[PDB]
Amino acid sequence: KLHQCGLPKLMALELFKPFVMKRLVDLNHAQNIKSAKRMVERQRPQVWDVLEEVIAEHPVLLNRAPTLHRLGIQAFEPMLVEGKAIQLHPLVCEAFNADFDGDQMAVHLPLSAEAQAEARILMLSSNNILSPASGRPLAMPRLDMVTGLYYLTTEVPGDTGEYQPASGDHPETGVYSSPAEAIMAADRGVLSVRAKIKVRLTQLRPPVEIEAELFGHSGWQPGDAWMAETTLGRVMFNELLPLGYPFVNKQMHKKVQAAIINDLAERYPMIVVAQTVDKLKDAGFYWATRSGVTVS
Amino acid sequence: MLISQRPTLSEDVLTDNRSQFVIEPLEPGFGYTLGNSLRRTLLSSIPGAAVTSIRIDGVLHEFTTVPGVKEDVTEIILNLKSLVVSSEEDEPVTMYLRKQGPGEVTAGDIVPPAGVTVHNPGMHIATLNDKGKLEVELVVERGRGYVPAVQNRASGAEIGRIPVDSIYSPVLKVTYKVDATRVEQRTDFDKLILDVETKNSISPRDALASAGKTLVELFGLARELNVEAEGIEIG
Amino acid sequence: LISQRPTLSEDVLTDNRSQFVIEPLEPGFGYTLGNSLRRTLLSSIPGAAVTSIRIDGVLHEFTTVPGVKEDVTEIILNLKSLVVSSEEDEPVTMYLRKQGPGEVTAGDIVPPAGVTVHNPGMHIATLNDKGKLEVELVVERGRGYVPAVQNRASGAEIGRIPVDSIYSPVLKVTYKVDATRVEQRTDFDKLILDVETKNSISPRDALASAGKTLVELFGLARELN
Amino acid sequence: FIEDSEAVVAVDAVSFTLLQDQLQSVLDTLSEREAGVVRLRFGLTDGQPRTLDEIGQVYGVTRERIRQIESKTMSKLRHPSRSQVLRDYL
Amino acid sequence: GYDTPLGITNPPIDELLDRVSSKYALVIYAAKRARQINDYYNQLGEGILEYVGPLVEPGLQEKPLSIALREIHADLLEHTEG
Amino acid sequence: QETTRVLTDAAINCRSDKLNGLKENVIIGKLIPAGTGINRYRNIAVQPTEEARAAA
Amino acid sequence: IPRPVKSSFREGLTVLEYFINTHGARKGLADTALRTADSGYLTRRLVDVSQDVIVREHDCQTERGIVVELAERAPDGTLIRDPYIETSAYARTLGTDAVDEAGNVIVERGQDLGDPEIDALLAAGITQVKVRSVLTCATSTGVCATCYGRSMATGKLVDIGEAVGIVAAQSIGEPGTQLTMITGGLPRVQELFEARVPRGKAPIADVTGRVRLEDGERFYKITIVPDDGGEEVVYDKISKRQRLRVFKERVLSDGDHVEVGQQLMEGSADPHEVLRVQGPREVQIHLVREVQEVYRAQGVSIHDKHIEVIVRQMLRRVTIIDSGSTEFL
Amino acid sequence: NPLSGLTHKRRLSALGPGGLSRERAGLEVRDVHPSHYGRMCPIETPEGPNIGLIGSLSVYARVNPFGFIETPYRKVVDGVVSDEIVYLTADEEDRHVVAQANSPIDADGRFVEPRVLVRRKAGEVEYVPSSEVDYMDVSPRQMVSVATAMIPFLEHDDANRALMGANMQRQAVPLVRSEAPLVGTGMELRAAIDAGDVVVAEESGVIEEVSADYITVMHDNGTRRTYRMRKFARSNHGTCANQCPIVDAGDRVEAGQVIADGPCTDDGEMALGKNLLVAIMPWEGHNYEDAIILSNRLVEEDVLTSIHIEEHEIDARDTKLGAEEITRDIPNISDEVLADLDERGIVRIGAEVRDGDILVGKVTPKGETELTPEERLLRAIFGEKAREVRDTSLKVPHGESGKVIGIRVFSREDEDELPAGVNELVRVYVAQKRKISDGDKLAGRHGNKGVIGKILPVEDMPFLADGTPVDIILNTHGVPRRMNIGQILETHLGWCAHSGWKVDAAKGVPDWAARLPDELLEAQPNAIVSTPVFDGAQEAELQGLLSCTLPNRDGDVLVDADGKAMLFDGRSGEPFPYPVTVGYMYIMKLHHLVDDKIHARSTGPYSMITQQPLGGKAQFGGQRFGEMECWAMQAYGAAYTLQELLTIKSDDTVGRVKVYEAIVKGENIPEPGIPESFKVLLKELQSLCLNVEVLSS
Amino acid sequence: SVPGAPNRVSFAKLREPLEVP
RNA sequence: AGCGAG
Ligand SMILES: [Mg+2]
Ligand SMILES: [Zn+2]
Repeated sequence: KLHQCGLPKLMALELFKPFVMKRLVDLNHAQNIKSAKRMVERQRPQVWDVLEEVIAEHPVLLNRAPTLHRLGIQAFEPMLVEGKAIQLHPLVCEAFNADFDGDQMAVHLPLSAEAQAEARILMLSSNNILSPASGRPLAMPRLDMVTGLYYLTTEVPGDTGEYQPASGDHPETGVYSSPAEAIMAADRGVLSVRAKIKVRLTQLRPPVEIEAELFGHSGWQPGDAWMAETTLGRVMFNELLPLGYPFVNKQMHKKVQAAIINDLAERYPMIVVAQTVDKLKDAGFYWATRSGVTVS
Repeated sequence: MLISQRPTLSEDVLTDNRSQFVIEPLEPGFGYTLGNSLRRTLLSSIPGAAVTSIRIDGVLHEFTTVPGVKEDVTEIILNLKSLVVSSEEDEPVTMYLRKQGPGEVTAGDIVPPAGVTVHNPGMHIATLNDKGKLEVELVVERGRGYVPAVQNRASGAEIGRIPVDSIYSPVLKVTYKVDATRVEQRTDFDKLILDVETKNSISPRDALASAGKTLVELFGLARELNVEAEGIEIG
Repeated sequence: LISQRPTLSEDVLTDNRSQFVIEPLEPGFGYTLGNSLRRTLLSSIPGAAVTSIRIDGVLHEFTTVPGVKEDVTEIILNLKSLVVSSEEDEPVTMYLRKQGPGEVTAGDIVPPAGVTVHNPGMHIATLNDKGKLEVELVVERGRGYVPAVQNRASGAEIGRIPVDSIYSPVLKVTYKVDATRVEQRTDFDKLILDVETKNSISPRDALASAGKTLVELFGLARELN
Repeated sequence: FIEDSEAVVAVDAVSFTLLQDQLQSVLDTLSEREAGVVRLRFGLTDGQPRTLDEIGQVYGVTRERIRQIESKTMSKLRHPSRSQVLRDYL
Repeated sequence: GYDTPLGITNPPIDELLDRVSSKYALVIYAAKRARQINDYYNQLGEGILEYVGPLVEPGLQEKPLSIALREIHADLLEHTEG
Repeated sequence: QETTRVLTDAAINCRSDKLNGLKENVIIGKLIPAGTGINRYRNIAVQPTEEARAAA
Repeated sequence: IPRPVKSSFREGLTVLEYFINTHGARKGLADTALRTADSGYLTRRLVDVSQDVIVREHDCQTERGIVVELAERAPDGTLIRDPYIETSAYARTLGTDAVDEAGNVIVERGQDLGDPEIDALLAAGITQVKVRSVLTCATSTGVCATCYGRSMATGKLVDIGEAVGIVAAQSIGEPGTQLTMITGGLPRVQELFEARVPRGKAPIADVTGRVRLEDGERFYKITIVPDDGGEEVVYDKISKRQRLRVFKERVLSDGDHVEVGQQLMEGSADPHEVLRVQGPREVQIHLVREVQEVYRAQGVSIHDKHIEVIVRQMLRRVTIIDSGSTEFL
Repeated sequence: NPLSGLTHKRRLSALGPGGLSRERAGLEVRDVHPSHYGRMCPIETPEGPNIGLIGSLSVYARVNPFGFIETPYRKVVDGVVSDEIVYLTADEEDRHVVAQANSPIDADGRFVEPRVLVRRKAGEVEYVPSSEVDYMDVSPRQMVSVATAMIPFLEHDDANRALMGANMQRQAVPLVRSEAPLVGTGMELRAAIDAGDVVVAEESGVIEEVSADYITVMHDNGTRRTYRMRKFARSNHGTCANQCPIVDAGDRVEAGQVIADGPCTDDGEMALGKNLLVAIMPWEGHNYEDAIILSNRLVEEDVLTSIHIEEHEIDARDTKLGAEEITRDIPNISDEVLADLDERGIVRIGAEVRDGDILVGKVTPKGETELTPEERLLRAIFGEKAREVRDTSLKVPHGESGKVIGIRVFSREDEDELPAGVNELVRVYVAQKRKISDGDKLAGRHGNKGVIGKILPVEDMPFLADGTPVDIILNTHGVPRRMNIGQILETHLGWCAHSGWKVDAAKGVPDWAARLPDELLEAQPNAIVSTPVFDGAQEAELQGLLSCTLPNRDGDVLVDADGKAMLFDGRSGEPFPYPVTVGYMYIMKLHHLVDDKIHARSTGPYSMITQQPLGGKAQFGGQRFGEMECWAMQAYGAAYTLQELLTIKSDDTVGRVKVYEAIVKGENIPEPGIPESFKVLLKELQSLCLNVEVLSS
Repeated sequence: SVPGAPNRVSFAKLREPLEVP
């Protein structure tokens, strides 16, 4: 998650060993401080759970030289990982300008109460989304995730499961009663995720024009139902955004995603921004895997 | 070889029919193996019932609007298609929804024959207008899964009879998420989380139990091949 | 309703490769079931493999025996391709003695009761007039891949040469579902699981063991009720 | 590239602090006179060690009594009871 | 309209900022309260000192800073700026 | 920059540094007068609210 | 090279085409190293100059402010939004109340001037607005929260301890190493902040008059006879290589009425002359405009307030002409 | 590896004694000059702050007796190309209108077309005077070096990616096995032979007796010669230098024939990496931004694994108090950590040692000192003696492990040359078999580098319809913009080479195969092939060979003519909706392993004049917190963390032990003091006769 | 060229006059 | 000195 970073077991144990010695003396796994230091130096099997108990909600600053700007130092809540590598969140990559072709980075450990408070409040990676330079989001999805979301939300005319209003012989045979039915059809080889359809939506707020037409004044969307003439992929995407956000119904170019995240940060609290951004990342990776973009 | 960790299945309840089951700690990689199995099974194995066709009087050639109701054909279809119904019968059973007089036609205004129960007795199907009369004939079968609407091959069969997509499956939407617990002390075991949403026909937990049963059947065939063979046993 | 329960049938092609046809499934169940079976087979089928070897005239795997054309590490690699089936969980020890010129194969190894070498023709080393190869191998039962246990951890001398153990006796598993998909919507799925094991166990037994494990697990999802 | 090999290593420092603390506690366990004799024998109280004669003079007792009580003190403190609370420091 | 904030991002920082004038004020507020709570835990078994707390049921293994912040969230403290 | 020129001129002029910027405070290892180090946030007085003390 | 490389990378370059290609690639890889060095040095200088610019108060209540144009009136009559408005008017605080056709206030002083505000202003039909900027900040030590405006990162009004100088320096100096270096890239920004006399010292008029232009050999004379009628000044051996500027459509024509600042020759005008001619405000505008033009030419967006912080730090001293009687050389 | 050594030779550095220095070297010397063609590689060059100052001599280049670099050219006379190869220096080339290698010849020695491409004196490549061109290039690839000549499909790679591939071939570690690439070049064999790390028979003869340690060969005339292999030797960079024979006990071998392959050699031809089944799709965000996800097969079958040998040296010297002894009598340390140590001290061969274990038991004298009252009391209680000799034993440095190959002991008493004032010097060799793990750096030959983000189990690995799992998954987002499409070409060709092909020449040869060399119309499965640098497999020929890809085992072509295969999802089980570019890419394991990169510190050595602990993983080094990082912290407004860092974490020598005590005892971290470096500065300023005083107020 | 070498077949359409030095 | 990331 945007406020987390994997931290190798050996590196964390070495960084925190003043704390782990205390903790495994208090738990009575060691008799005194020197015995505890001996256990730490030999990495006894019992000093790993104590490590997991010490490392808890104790932020660590991550830095990548050069620090061309402020967001090149960011505090993460460290999680223990198996081997020798710091697992960085993909979204903070553009903030660090860090690609994974050997880009080492350094981890510092705030100690005092003020240092921990500053790392947790001022520098937390989920608190720093917008660039201080221009205010454009810096944690928004990029590369694989943008491709996944663009593939998911793009519409292709003439697709399987599309909507046809032909009459005289049969009904429109393209309309779905709920997104659950739409996804069930998607599981079958019937409805593509990129096919224009009309679906009955009852949990996603409609855009301003249709809301002002059908509701007008106080359209309370959590219960009300409306007809959305869109693709299923756009419905799935709009389910990632918060409840209050109206339906977008646009192919999600990089610019459109950036504008969405700008507007979300301006209107919604930054925790909502962080969670929405994380969900966008997950969906983007999944549908980038499903997009079938490849070179030959 | 006697798995050293026992999987445990618990559940959190979010709404009347909606839950989050969690199975943990699964061996290092059994999250997905059975997460996708349980998703595709819960959604298509649990025997359910659903309306498979409707007949709206006055809708025989043009399927655009009905006289005597506000909603058009599509909205009646969609409202009916979301009607939770349990049929303990064997073969298709028809149903009649007749209402004449200004007012709102709800599911409770239908007359269920013996063998079928409508567990959504308060949903809105339509609103009559201009002293109109709505006389709809439904056809309820029982199946499993989202069988898409079957086209009426016979031309003379019933030009009125509108084939409707059948959501037989009692579960509506399931999504699994395999997180990883205990990278080090366990070597990165995985826990799976099934978010289950089911219509009022059956509670989510019973859907999951029937799933478990039907999956036991298949892998029990596999086992039947050689009853006595080493297998990682939970004990 | 489908109104018919599924059935399985084996088609023995080779003594190792076989097609299991399971039909009729439910629309969409084919790929899911086949992949579940494949993931159980490829990862969680118990078996036996050599866990540690000890050559008499060697101290570690970074040396050479006099008279052999192969290093000790090359001997380890040649032994990695050895397929053996054991019948008792406890560690077993077999021996391989050869002297003088000749092609030291697996068939030279003398297996005790229960354990058997199913590729005697496999090459382990080649000797010359001045060579003598006496190596004792340890076989145990397990599942999946387990990294070579370190020497110090388990009480051991300075002669043991731990080898990585790959216990799973399955080579290649694929699956092809043949959906019917008729417009009258009486569709079903038929899964054809190709399974190819490495001569240690017939494909039938591997599929049965996978069935055992998966039944045990799904029994938990059933016991909630 | 050259390490100051005479800097407070910050681990032996805390080790020495805890050693002094636990030594003071275990000394407080035994009888008061015993504590006094061992203390003033090794100069723990103020860093000045003295022999039997001085402690005999200050307490107004012959040298031999101090020697005897010192022997008893060593024998007591060597007991496994008050040794596992002081090992891992040597 | 968030979902269960998990870990270091709990309680949400925005709804803490509602309790103060700026992020820096929150930083010092939480840090000083955390120092007070640690002093309490240390200098309490010995002769009873004055600094009080915690005011919220702490977790079984939960750091003093998190306790301080959970106190701030509940409007359980007061502060005056220089 | 230009340490020698700067120090020569400062020495000739008897220049006293009031230690008010960020670089000087960093150099002498004391809190920078910015962010959380300013005099209004640093000496915030923190104490339990009266109702909380009564409850506890 | 006019050869050119007439083949694709899928088709595969010939031997000579590959050799010709390698020149530019090696040149770029050396340029990137030297450029990262230069940009790091510039960032260091920018950080060091503006260490002492941090928010201290909440408000000056100063009336002084800066005018931002927003949309431009169309010749046929219409307001087209200014292209570079996101980095100029957004996230600023109004210093004076907005007036539409001498009517009521659409938005009064002390507003964040966000997207809805700009939308309302463009709807009303008003282009120039007075906002509060660090340049015209009355507080002596550092700046204040309101004049600085909204914090771009936090998205709200800046705090009372933010080190806006460091943020401005880093924001200006990070996009360097992506500025592909008259001087037009990182060297241009370097000589703009250093206030160095540019290589293309294109003189600008001193007093409104008629430009008596000549055509000379190895030089020109952009003479100007004023409308003050005072003492017409002439210009020196203005080199023939420097081409004439395009004054408003018509290029500078002999005997043409120019204003007080209209650049006569092509290229840049040294900031010092424009300062001496037009006071501090116009040199401020010139510096911000030139730096933002350099940063836009590559496609990088930096808010104007950071360049304004640096420019503010540059204009804080005065030359003494007369001591008076108080220890001032 | 052999290539790294070979290219360290043939290296022309423009800096050194009497040469340009990096700082004083301008920007015009680093560029490529038209005169470099054939005399110096324009591609192979360091990518750091040395680009252009260091280059590699081209393959055919030669050095004039006067020091200038000559290059061969075919003298073409009266429009008639010849064989006479004249070696021209740059000056002579400028005076001649030199043609290009791939100029079609009519087979009569004469150009079959007017308008033959040419170069002229000014280095300008332009239009051409037909006929009467005085010289012609000897062959393609004349301009590339040995390292760059081993990148197949070089012409399809941008100069940046080709440069990186050339510089990265020299970083590949020697694997245990080594496999010759399916797709290579003609430079593989010659590079391996001339590198000198591969044994070649000096004279013809019949192999008399071959074993894993030497080969005795009987020459044609009586005499016999024994080549002795170099088994598990350590190279300068810690890699393995194993040599094993590749000849039987009866084979007749001619002079100059390879008879024992080296570290990175397979059957005599260079082999730097392994051929891996690769998919070019994006996969779940684990191969994100040049990250690589590998199957677990590569760790199970042990195909990307390298033996690393590390040497530790310790010498007992002569000190004032006496001499240091090497024995198993280390003071105060128990009989457990003195277990493996031999009767004479140094650890035994084959004894597994983990970080912190003792290798050489050494004991240096201490001289009388002052035991504290507490320690004297404790010694009396626990009945011990000071021993008067300290320990300075050699121990496995932190983070290392492995067996112990061999011990080399030099001693004065046995009259072995040693420095003055040292009695013994013992070196212990510790070998570890490193397995590929996340954080390790991998790369192909086309600059497609990347660290390993994840190692998936084989079961959740995309597998072809046949059931074969893919070994590696690269990202499609890195190909189009880095302009190294060559890798994709290689991939396709690799797959073809792996499968084998048969061009259906039923009615003549297909028009796209008319110019194919004979005998390439049919290739058996797993057939090694070569595509020389700038003459190779044209795209049309590759399309054709991809169409005919004779089936794997049954009648089933897993790769359509487009080169993309329909893959099954390992986890979900459904097929991916669209085909995926699958093939065989030859990828190398670069020597940037995470085991050497990981480092951590909580407390350790502190520098001499100042505190601010020593830097470097070699020591117990703290990570530099520079001025840019401190500015970033100031911008954040976090004053307390910055003060903490720059005072108690780094320099303040009193608040340091205090913070350690506070952390270990659960107390609050204390107030920080004055950093020691500031007082050092004050003393430096005062010693410059500058009266600096810190006025209280 | 080299007496005993793997038979690596080439896609080379141009004969080389000079052997690599 | 060679070398890695930007
Ligand atoms: Mg990089
Ligand atoms: Zn102000």
